[PDB]
Amino acid sequence: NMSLENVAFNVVNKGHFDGQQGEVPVSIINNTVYTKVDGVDVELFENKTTLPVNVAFELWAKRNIKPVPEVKILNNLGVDIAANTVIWDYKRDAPAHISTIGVCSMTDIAKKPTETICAPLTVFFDGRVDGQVDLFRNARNGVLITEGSVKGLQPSVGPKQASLNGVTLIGEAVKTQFNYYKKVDGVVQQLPETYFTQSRNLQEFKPRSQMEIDFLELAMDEFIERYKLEGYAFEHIVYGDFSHSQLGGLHLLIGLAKRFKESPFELEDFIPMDSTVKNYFITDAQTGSSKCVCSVIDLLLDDFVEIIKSQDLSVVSKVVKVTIDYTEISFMLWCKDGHVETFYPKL
Amino acid sequence: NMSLENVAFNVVNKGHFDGQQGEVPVSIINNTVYTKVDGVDVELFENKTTLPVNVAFELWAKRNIKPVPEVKILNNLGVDIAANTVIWDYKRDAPAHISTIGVCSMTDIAKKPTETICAPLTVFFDGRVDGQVDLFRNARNGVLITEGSVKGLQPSVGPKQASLNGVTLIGEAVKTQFNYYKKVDGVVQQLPETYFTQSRNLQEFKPRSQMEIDFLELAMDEFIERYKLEGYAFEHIVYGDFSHSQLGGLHLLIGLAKRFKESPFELEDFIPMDSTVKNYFITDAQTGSSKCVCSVIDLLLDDFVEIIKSQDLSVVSKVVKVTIDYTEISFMLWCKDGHVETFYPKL
Amino acid sequence: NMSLENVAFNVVNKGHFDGQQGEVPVSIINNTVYTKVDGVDVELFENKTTLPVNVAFELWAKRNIKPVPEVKILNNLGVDIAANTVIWDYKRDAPAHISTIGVCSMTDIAKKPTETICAPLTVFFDGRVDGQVDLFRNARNGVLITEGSVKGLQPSVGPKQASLNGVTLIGEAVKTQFNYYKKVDGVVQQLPETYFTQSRNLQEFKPRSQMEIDFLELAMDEFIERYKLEGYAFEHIVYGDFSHSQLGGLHLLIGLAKRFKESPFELEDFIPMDSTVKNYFITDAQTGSSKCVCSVIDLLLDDFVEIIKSQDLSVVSKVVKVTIDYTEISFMLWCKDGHVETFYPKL
Amino acid sequence: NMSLENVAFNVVNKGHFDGQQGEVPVSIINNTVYTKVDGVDVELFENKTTLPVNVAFELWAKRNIKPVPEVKILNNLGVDIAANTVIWDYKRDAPAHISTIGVCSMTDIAKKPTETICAPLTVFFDGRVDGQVDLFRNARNGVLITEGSVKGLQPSVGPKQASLNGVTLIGEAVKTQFNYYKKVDGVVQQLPETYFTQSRNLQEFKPRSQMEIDFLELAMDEFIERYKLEGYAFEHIVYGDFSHSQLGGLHLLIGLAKRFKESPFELEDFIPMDSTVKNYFITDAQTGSSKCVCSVIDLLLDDFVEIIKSQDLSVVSKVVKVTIDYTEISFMLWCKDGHVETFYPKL
Amino acid sequence: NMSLENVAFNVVNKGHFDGQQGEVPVSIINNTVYTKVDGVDVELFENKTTLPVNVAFELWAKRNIKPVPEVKILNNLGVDIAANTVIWDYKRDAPAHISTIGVCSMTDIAKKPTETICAPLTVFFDGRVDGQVDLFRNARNGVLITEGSVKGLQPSVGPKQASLNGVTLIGEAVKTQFNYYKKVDGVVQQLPETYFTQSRNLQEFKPRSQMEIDFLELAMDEFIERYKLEGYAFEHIVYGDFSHSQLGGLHLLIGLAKRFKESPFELEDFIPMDSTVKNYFITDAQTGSSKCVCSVIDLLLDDFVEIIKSQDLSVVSKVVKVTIDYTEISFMLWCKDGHVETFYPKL
Repeated sequence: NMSLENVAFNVVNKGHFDGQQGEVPVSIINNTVYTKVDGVDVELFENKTTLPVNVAFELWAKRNIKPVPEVKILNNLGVDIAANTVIWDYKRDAPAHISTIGVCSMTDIAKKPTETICAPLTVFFDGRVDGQVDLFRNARNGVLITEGSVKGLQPSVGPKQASLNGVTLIGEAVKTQFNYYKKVDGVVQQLPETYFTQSRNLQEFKPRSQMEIDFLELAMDEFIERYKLEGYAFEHIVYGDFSHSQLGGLHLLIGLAKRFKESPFELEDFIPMDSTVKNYFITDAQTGSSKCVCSVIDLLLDDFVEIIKSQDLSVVSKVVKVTIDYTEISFMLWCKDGHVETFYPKL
Repeated sequence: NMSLENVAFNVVNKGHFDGQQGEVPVSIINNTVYTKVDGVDVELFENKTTLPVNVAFELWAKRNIKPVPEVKILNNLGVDIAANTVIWDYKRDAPAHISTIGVCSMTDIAKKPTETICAPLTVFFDGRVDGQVDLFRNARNGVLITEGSVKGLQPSVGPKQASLNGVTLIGEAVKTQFNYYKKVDGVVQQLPETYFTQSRNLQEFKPRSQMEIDFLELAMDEFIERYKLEGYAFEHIVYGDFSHSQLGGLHLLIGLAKRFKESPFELEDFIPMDSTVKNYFITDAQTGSSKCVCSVIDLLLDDFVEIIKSQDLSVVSKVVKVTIDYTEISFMLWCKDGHVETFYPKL
Repeated sequence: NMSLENVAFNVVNKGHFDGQQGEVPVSIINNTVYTKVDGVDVELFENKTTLPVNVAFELWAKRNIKPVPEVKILNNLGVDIAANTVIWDYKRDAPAHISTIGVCSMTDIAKKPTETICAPLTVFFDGRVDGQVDLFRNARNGVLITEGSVKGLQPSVGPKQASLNGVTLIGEAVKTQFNYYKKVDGVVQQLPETYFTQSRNLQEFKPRSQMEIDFLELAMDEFIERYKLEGYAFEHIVYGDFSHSQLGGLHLLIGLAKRFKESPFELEDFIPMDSTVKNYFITDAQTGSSKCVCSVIDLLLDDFVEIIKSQDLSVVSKVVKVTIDYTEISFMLWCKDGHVETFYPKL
Repeated sequence: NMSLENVAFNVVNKGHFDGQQGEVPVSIINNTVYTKVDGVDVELFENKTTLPVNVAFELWAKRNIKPVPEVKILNNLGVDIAANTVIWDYKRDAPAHISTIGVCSMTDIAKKPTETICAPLTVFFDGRVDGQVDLFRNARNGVLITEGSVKGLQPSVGPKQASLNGVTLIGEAVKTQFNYYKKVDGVVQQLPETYFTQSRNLQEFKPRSQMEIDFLELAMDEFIERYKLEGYAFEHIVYGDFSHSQLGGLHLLIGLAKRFKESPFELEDFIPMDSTVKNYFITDAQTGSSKCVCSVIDLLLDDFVEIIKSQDLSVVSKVVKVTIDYTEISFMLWCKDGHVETFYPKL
Repeated sequence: NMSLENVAFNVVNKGHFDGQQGEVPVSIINNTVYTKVDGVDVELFENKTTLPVNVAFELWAKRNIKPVPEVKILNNLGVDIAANTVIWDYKRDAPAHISTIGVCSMTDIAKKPTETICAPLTVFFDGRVDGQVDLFRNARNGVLITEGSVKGLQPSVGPKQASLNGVTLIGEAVKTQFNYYKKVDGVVQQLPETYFTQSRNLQEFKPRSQMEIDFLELAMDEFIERYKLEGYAFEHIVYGDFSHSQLGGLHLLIGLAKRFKESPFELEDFIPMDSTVKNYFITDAQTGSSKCVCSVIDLLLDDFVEIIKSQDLSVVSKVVKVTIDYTEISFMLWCKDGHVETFYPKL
């Protein structure tokens, strides 16, 4: 059954744990796993987790290598544990959940989710696995994803992108958009209307709408003129203000990407994890403008336009709730004389 | 007052220590600081210093987040300690000074620089902080920086660039050029005439003079012809010689940048720190030419021209002293028959 | 003689160990070596090996800084130890061999290869060093490299590239192609006909033949038409198939380089070492196609064409042996109705 | 500087650092220093300090092997650093002082005490070493020990015992009683008329007076009668109360020794260091009585009798300062109806 | 190879590795091996060796639990490695040998001693195991122990005592006296006529002869009289001098045992390993006499009397070679006027 040397055999021969028989010699020094190859030791894994090195090594080998939802999605849905699989958080380089079910003896709380210890927990079920749809039908609290329809259950469509081996992508040779289902205390839940973040990054940013194409290809004055955005303070919120010591606005990722192609800047991710809203310590190299906590979100520009245009601007300041990635994101809206001053999210 | 959990609260909520009240749960494993977020541990800080992890974590959170002089400047001025702040050396990923004054209990030698323990040390004072100019007037040995004039003190103007959160830049939304002052044994010192290095890097090198623009845009034969530099061995010193096994010359950073755009090469910084002269183990990928110790300095090309043209060339070899970044840099000048052979600095 | 502080003196002053006299203060914390510079500690070396930090630090300082064969070459020839030098494996960031001869007291099994302990081992000799050719003539088992001819020994010509300080290159200011010789049990061996891998990488890939230039500059249909490669399944083997969940083929490095310029992808080197065949866990960002174990080899495209055209295609599946880098590489050849289906190597 | 391997050579060949020349192979793993003895590694030093392993090993090797004052004596005199020697704290298994003077390059703030940086520090001088008395006269702050009189210096006779290699004892083949002198800001200070602790331990404990001899053999009631100790709470202060959950009194070490021979108990030294007054968490194995903080001190019984009998019993609670080991010890004095209730020291 | 979890299973269920099948959950943290016992982690092995934690744990589990020779015996015979077993050095808490033969894949240089790589190594064979005597005949270098005679092999009778699980004793329910044989380069060597050390320790010490019985009960003067030891410096060599600062003589263990019962003292084993002659840094608790290097050996008193009485006292200083534990021990012999002054062993 279980064996450290057998786990390393699979990694060496199959790139991951594939249930194959065999053993290779291993050495444990510090938080690193080595193996002997022609008389020399070769590093296989460096433990960046809070778990023992041999345990964390086992879970990483048994990680899910299929398209899975991003961890922030699972977090916003309150997933506590997965059923007979391991979700690897590549943002944290660690397992997404503390315990396991029928995966690793050191972390297993149960062999099956049918066991009594799993009832209060929100177990994640994968409909692509045989028998897991019915396990969800018998689970007290759980979350389920499927590719197609499910009889007797009104689905909730997720985002276009999913994580495959740490790579977030919109699948073309594989399906990445799932139907979502959730039960709480044996009662199926009606998932709310939500926006979805795009999970893009600066180095490889690509526009996904004609408005996003126009935003990047055109100038600030023309873009505001084309889409009639006067009074909404896009210069501050999206384009960002760099004239002063403290950086102004710059809360949309597409705004950061437009600047990065022309002027570099430093982003310090002082909370390195997968979350819908990301906070950064930013310093602009060209001007010297900086801000300690700059909340950034990767919303589609069209969706962001709809949100800010759907608000009341008669109050100097108030808190705005927006359901994004199935979680309720709080926004700070500042207005003066019927026009927007700033509008930023909070974590 | 002090608290590890309170320090992490500020980092999580404010990106740094901002004196706010609150606590978050933390874990110390190896040289890393974690915190719990929705039941999982998230890395906040990895100790790359020789100090205890919790102490180094505290100093990094309390680091100075305003434009500060680069560490090499402070080193050349003999700064031993800073007054009620922490200068973070991003080149070393560690505090620039061993002890502190009124910052961290574990490293504090004093609460104020007025205390008797601070008299022999060269304390760094920031004139932008209230009351620190007069503290410098009462300090026995110290260094002071200001933005404007100071009554009764003849200032010394520093370089255009300063470090902001590890980013060296010439500020446009903030001031980065300061006036410099120094006292030794209660006696104000007259700072010497000095050149200043430019603190640029290869990936983002930008010319800062028409001569530098001509150097990068033109060829070697034309550049020497335009600025009449025959007999000074710029082909060796600046452009570099790659025909032989040992690399020849290549001691100016602008020379490295011109090559890097056309041919890649490997630079091994065997002394990773902030210093006016940087020594590298270089290996040219295209040709195979290499040199163990290649001293490199980032001087403005015009300033470098003035220096080498201001020397006597009648001796085969001698040592040349040049005041750069307020420190006296030794150069090796080799000549033959009234013409320069090579001219390189030493660390 | 030997001294930790003296070794660090050479590194600081000469970039490596140069047998110079002097000492500097050092600190050992975790797997890292520091030294004091103006009262602060500066990191000199981080031990990424399975050896003690001070020992590994000594061997790294005494590493060979001349053009040396790549480790995979030495591995395929069965080199167990080097004579009075240290070969540093930059792929593993560790010594290429466990023990040493006359280098470090902690790892020395002998002072000279003439000693009785060295007879069974395959000792690597460098003909560029004085007296090492005759030592090879007296060694029982050994490997030798030279630049020119050797009297009484029929040479075997190696590859054009060699490793210089971790930089694999074809030397232009230095010679990188050597003559190879090997003795087993006092008997000179006749080295077999072998192909050689090119040791290129994706970021800096350059074609080395007109066929390689045509492969990158032209389309798939035209390239197959120009070089008449119908029925050999280059679309699968070289260009790669991304239409399905599992990635198809893509076993030649030049195929990866052509894709990388247009579409990015993730390569996970789960066995980080120098080997003729490299296995990767690949995930294509654009399509989502992936494969756990994708064997890749960097053969010249012309050589690869010659190999696959020199095979019999009448069997559904068989194992093909090819001598590459002096080792016998096993290939899997799949055919159907006289045409190639796939052809990939194994490690 | 110097050589780590040379330090290890002296240890194996001289038991300590004797300045002899020679070197041996050394391995540094974890916080442990090993050496190769005929192929196998032998542990030489387990670093239990807060300093780097190689540094602390050098300081432990250079520890003072002559009879030296106990660390509690030096601390009570405000000693900050030693002159050209290392005082080893065996009860902490660590150096008694942070920095050094002319001992170890890593910890040296100076090579000689006359250096300007040593002025504000109370430097410890050993008069038994040549030139150290004159260095004391030059020093601004310092403490001096001698075996005889110094010209014009008013001596302070210290305790009979001293520490020889972690062993506290009255020297018979050596002199363990010294004259003590102290300077504060260039001014000699008269040391106070003080008591001294006996520095005995629990398991090996010998009485040093007829009263102490009587205390161990006489019953509680008959001992109080012979020495007229009615109304002084000796039963509580010295004998101890075990009838209640919180342990009553028991603050003299000789009282602990008398009980330990009769009944065992546990002592938790939650502050493991050498100090005049020691605090212990004590649990009695027979009764179950316990106290979280029990202040204990090893005074001669005759001294404690003389001390407690010179007090005024007309106050309900009084703070009493007593000079012991050159420092003021504060006592709590509870009385009722002209009789002592309890009288315990405080740390 | 095999399984780390299987090794831990045998330890908890058999006290050691018994080859049984089964597995238990294991955690590796620091250099400690834990296992889960009803939810909690129980420490199983603290790695005190220079090998990886998992490797050393496997070797300790596979240690030889039969009576084996003491490590000082094997070292004195030049034993480099063991045949299909592990000898545990309990005085080092580490394997007695670096590599293994058919024991652990990580440390195995070979599976069987007949392999060609084991030829230049002195392999230890246990004649009590089937086939090991024949493997000794095939071996080029080796050492063999047996309980009885071997055909045609001239035996060497070893000491009465052996080590059973770190316990040295004379076997009563087992045989601890073996015949010893040795081969050097295929040639059997006659082992020298030797003495043997008694391998007793200080706290638990029993005399083994009437002379030793008399030594412990008789006074110094009356014991020398009964055994006619005038002019042989027994008072210095065996009894020891405490009147001076440097400790005089004291080189026989039975002399140490006689003093320890009367007065305690400290022994610093600065080279903690098993060897025929042990060096200690000694400090006497009563007098204060001390010596940095005090050579001690545990010989029977009758043997030492026989040895010292067969010497020639007509030389001021002489080096004396004595065969003890199959190795030559060098002695310093100082004499004056035909009388012994001191006679101490050297390590």
